[PDB]
Amino acid sequence: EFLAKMTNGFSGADLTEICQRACKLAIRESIESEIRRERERQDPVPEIRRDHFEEAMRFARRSVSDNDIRKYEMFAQTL
Amino acid sequence: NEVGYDDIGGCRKQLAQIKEMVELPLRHPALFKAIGVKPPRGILLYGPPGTGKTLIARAVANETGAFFFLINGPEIMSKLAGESESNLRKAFEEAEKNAPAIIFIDELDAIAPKREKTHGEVERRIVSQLLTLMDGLKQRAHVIVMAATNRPNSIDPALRRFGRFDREVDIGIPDATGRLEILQIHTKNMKLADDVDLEQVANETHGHVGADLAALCSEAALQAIRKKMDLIEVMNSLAVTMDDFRWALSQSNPSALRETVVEVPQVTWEDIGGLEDVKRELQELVQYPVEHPDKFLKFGMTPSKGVLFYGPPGCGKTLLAKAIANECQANFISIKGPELLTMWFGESEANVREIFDKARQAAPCVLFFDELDSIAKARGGDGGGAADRVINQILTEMDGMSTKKNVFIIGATNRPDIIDPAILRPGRLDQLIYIPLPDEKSRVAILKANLRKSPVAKDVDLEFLAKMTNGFSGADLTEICQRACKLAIRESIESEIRRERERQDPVPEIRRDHFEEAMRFARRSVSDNDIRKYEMFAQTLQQS
Amino acid sequence: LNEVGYDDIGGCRKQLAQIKEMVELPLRHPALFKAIGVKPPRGILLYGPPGTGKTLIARAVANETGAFFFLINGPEIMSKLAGESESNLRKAFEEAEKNAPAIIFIDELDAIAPKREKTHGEVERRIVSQLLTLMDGLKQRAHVIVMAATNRPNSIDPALRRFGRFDREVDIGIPDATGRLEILQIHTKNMKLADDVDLEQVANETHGHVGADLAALCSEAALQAIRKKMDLIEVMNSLAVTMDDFRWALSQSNPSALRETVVEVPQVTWEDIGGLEDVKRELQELVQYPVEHPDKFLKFGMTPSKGVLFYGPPGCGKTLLAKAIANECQANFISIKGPELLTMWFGESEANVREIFDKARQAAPCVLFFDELDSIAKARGGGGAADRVINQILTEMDGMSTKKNVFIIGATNRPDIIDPAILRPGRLDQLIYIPLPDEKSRVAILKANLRKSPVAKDVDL
Ligand SMILES: Nc1ncnc2c1ncn2[C@@H]1O[C@H](COP(=O)(O)OP(=O)(O)O)[C@@H](O)[C@H]1O
Ligand SMILES: Nc1ncnc2c1ncn2[C@@H]1O[C@H](COP(=O)(O)OP(=O)(O)O)[C@@H](O)[C@H]1O
Ligand SMILES: Nc1ncnc2c1ncn2[C@@H]1O[C@H](COP(=O)(O)OP(=O)(O)O)[C@@H](O)[C@H]1O
Ligand SMILES: Nc1ncnc2c1ncn2[C@@H]1O[C@H](COP(=O)(O)OP(=O)(O)O)[C@@H](O)[C@H]1O
Ligand code: BEF
Ligand code: BEF
Ligand code: BEF
Ligand code: BEF
Ligand SMILES: [Mg+2]
Ligand SMILES: [Mg+2]
Ligand SMILES: [Mg+2]
Repeated sequence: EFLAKMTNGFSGADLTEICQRACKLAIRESIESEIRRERERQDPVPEIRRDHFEEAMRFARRSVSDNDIRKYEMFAQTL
Repeated sequence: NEVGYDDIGGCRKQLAQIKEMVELPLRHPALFKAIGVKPPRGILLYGPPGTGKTLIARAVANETGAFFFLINGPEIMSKLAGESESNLRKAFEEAEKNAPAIIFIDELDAIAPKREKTHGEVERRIVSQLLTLMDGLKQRAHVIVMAATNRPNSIDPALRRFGRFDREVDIGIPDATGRLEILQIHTKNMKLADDVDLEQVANETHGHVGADLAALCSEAALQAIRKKMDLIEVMNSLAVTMDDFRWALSQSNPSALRETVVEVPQVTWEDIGGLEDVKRELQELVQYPVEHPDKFLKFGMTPSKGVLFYGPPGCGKTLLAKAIANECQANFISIKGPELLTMWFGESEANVREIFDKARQAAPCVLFFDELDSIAKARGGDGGGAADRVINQILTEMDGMSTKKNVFIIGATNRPDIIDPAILRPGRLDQLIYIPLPDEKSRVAILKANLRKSPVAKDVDLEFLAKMTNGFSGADLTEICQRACKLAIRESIESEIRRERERQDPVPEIRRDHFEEAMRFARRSVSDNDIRKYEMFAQTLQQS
Repeated sequence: LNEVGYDDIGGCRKQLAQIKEMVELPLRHPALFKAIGVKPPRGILLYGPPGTGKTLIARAVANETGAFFFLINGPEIMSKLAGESESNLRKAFEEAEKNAPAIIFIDELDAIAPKREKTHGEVERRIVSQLLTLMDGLKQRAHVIVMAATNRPNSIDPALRRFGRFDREVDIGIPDATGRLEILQIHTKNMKLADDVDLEQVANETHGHVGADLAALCSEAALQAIRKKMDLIEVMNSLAVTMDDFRWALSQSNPSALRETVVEVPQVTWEDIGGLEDVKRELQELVQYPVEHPDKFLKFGMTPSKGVLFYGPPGCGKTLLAKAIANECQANFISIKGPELLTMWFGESEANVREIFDKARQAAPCVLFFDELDSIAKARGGGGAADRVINQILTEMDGMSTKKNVFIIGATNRPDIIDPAILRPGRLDQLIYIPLPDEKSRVAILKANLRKSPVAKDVDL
């Protein structure tokens, strides 16, 4: 709910991209932990984390701009 | 050298289907008689070229106890009028009379051109005769007809409907396990070595189709033989090792991509200075999807696939592309901007379709759509009304009614503002990577990498050069180094010619005077206004 | 005595070794292959630019290999009757396999294998399907090797190009200096030429030739030598081709590839240009060092620069320098005016640009001269044909290519219009400025322009 409230101009594609980026960050952390564990030898992160979501929010972006979306409103107004 | 079901691998479901179909009715029709419904009596094998269709056909023919009849597609018709139909009738009647036999037609797309586009009356008559013979009155009893074709689309729907060719077994490309099994099958008959990693070879091999695995094995054997060229007690010790396996693997490319293979210069990640973030992101993006699919499946969402590079000209977009091509574990396809456009109507869309189909077939592949500016304008006095159609084709192919197994799209451009907003939408080109002009550390690294293999005197001050040059770019630094090298070579040539003339290694390393002279007239490549435009475009998106 | 042999092939060692390793060993002694276990390749395809020697290699292999040989001209299997082409092809293959472990050679198979998909007819489709099924299928091969030869292999079916039918596609590329020297030595084995000729030098000057043009040069030199004795035409035993004859033949001859782009050029030497000594020297170094001393560049481990741009007020010596280079430069020259490569058809302009650049790099080392660069490469901002062509030029000039050697010389007098992308270092790095003459430059140009003319001594320059 907080993420949705903060994001205003985003769209479903942007939200899906944020989720995918969070997943990629989680996988990167997991694989780094596993490789370090193996190296020291010779599921640390079972769930996506608030820090991962924070990074995704940090470097997410908006798909379309208000100036661009105005065109659809104008077309609807025309009819 | 008999070939049987033990000589085929990488196709379990399809092989099981064909096996049960060809055995159950033959081994005992009592069960099917008790059930009441007769089993199917027709199958069509379709797939990309060189997947194993003919191998399956010949294995079934040589292993089944029932009589087998073979009919090459372009073999029935003869000079005499009304002879192809007679030949077909004679073949079918002889086969059915002989025994509960099996008919195999190879490349029937040459004899069934859809019955609509064909012009010659012979083709229409033969296809109609085949249809009538397959489906008529009291036609067949205890006979199964096979098929094998590369283009199932160009077949008659009347022939493809149930009762003539009802089931279409898909013999597709294998996976890692399939490639491992195929390699085991091919290498079993030969004494390879005491130290081989077939699992590693299968992992490395990505877009091959079994026939290419056989080609790789043959190339490895040839390299092993040539390793004894000087020697040629040898045949006994002949073997193939990891060395020639790796050599053949490096030289091997999938048969599908033989059409669009172009040599590219060799470059390695150490050749690029700075851009640590971009390098790490590209490496992770191209590695994780094809390295740890289990984690992606467990988390439950497919990862990003597209990436776009936008920045001032002379930052290293093409250099990163070359590095990816040289040091990627996935097949690389290079396509220029307007290479897919032709004057004919719709042939540009046909080329786009076939290139994306090739990429999907050879997946995992990385597509480098260089000059997206040229490829796709924003939208639309149209110039032939084809740019819009091509752009729509690209959009729908990239994100439409498809699974999108594994195909990464990379775009390099320097005018992002003339790109259609749809392309930038997440899910197509979600990753917008910005490559700024190098800073002090980046310039130092770029110069050091550029001068990696060259005789350079110690008096040089790379830090001093980096501090002196502020707005320069990688291209500018490369040009400065090239100027220095040319001045050194000119000095060497003049000294050598003077010394030879006087008679009838003066300079072993480029020197500080050479660098000073070269830098005397260095010029910037990208203007303040252009860099400001790029930064503004970056800001309008970051602020979003 | 005139039969071509393996020694008759020159300028191709790696390709010849690749051909032999799979043509001779299986027929020489297959014991090693049997011991290894895996069968060797049984199909090869020769592809390269026209007139490289692929047909000569095929002829030598046919005339040297002991095993039975069979040949099939491509556009010759077809017959007027219906289905007769497949009958002929099947009979040829059957008799070839029955006779012995023979060799089948198909010449220009691209005329009988039209990709099976883009073709709209039916006879060609049936023929290609027959060929596919005949080479690959049940009862595949009785130890029979197939060969092919096409100048352009792209227009061939991918199924044909797949392993098992045509697996090894040896590329017979353009020769080098040593290859040209070997070709000249091979061709000049039946001439009482002289005791003073140095074929190495002639090979050095000969740059873009592809062997067939070397043969043409030798024939032209022989014709010149025989014509030189027209007055006397004791003569039969005195015939001989001299270094002067070779010089004349070399001066007259031009590479076959650049034949389509041959244009007359006025003869102007360096002395005809007044002043601009620094520009002349810099350009000479730029165009000479990469081709003259590549060893030093390799030692220094850096590729040389390949771009220069001429910009200045009209009437200063830009096109004059271009003419001087086209006349007195060792490398091949290609002159293209600005809008020559533009056509109304959709994409044909890009096709023309790609064709020209491919031809230039293929015939390298050559210097490509662009005139009205501001006209060809407009800034960025009728269907965007200008944008598409500029993008094509940029990408094919600095894309995923080896960029062997093509020097681009730019001439224009409106530099501001040209977009910054072209002027980036690495494409047209050198920005040479040609200003209006000073007093000394004016005196020098006057002297050069009055070099050959009757002028009274009273004239003061
Ligand atoms: N599943 C497989 N297992 C083992 N070898 C295979 C397999 N698929 C293909 N091959 C090898 O590659 C070749 C390609 O299959 P092939 O029967 O020629 O198919 P096609 O009829 O499409 O040309 C086979 O002849 C065989 O040598
Ligand atoms: N980071 C870098 N490190 C080393 N050389 C670089 C770097 N960036 C650019 N260069 C040099 O500048 C050239 C131009 O960069 P490139 O990737 O070709 O960009 P573009 O495709 O926009 O022309 C490169 O080919 C390379 O020679
Ligand atoms: N590598 C070569 N060595 C010697 N002579 C050559 C070579 N390449 C070409 N030639 C000469 O030039 C001719 C043209 O080459 P050729 O084999 O006919 O090629 P193509 O059939 O593609 O035109 C040859 O017949 C031969 O006389
Ligand atoms: N420095 C010069 N030396 C000799 N002739 C010159 C010189 N500058 C100009 N000319 C003469 O004037 C003409 C115009 O110069 P040119 O290089 O052709 O410029 P442009 O191509 O812009 O018209 C030359 O073709 C030549 O006839
Ligand atoms: F290449 Be096969 F005939 F599918
Ligand atoms: F010069 Be690059 F292609 F931006
Ligand atoms: F001109 Be050749 F036949 F390649
Ligand atoms: F007058 Be020139 F062609 F600049
Ligand atoms: Mg087949
Ligand atoms: Mg580029
Ligand atoms: Mg020929």
